[PDB]
Amino acid sequence: VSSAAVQWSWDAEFEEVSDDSPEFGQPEIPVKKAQGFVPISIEALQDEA
Amino acid sequence: VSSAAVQWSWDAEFEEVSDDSPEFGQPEIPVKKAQGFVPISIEALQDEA
Repeated sequence: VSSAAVQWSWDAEFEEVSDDSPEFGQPEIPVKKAQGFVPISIEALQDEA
Repeated sequence: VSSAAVQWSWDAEFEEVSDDSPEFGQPEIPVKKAQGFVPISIEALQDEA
């Protein structure tokens, strides 16, 4: 969650106050996948050191 | 022996994987020879200092 800052103002005497509610947002991050595959033969797996 | 790395990929959900078998090689360094000759007389060995 991220938000902005309250916006003040210069006001006189006996003067109402503006509505200064800040606004919020939501960043998002998905998760992805990566893969690699290496085959091998039985002969190679038993002979190669 | 010399080879390379394995190339990965960014696959999705329910996606096949590619054949990523690395390839090898052999560097060979034959050994060779050098030669050098100088004959001398029997007399000089006794005379020339």
